[PDB]
Amino acid sequence: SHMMVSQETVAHVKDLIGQKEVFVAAKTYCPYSKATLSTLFQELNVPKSKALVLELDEMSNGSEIQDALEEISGQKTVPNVYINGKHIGGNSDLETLKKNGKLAEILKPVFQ
Ligand SMILES: *SC[C@H](NC(=O)CC[C@@H](N)C(=O)O)C(=O)NCC(=O)O
Repeated sequence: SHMMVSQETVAHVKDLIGQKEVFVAAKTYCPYSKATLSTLFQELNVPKSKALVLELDEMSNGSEIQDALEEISGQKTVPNVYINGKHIGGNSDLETLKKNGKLAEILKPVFQ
């Protein structure tokens, strides 16, 4: 579908992003996504209750969600991470924020 992704799907994806503090469009096969999930949930202990992780490969409309996410930011890759309104981007971006110390600042409201 790609750029044919509907307003409705895109609106729905925005709703999903807003549903939990931590949003990750993931792919179980994607190493960077496994890294991101590991970082958020294992290393940084983000409670799963505070996250929505969409395994796009496990979703029948996972492709359309990816397309929606691409419309929303331009990002074509997984993982696609949002935290508290912030489009973090992919794993390498998460990594930069982790090292920056900014990820912790971003996550502060999450643990609260
Ligand atoms: S692993 C799947 C792949 N993801 C990336 O190349 C991520 C980019 C990287 N800098 C990061 O997130 O740190 C990908 O999304 N390939 C295309 C697809 O259709 O999924």
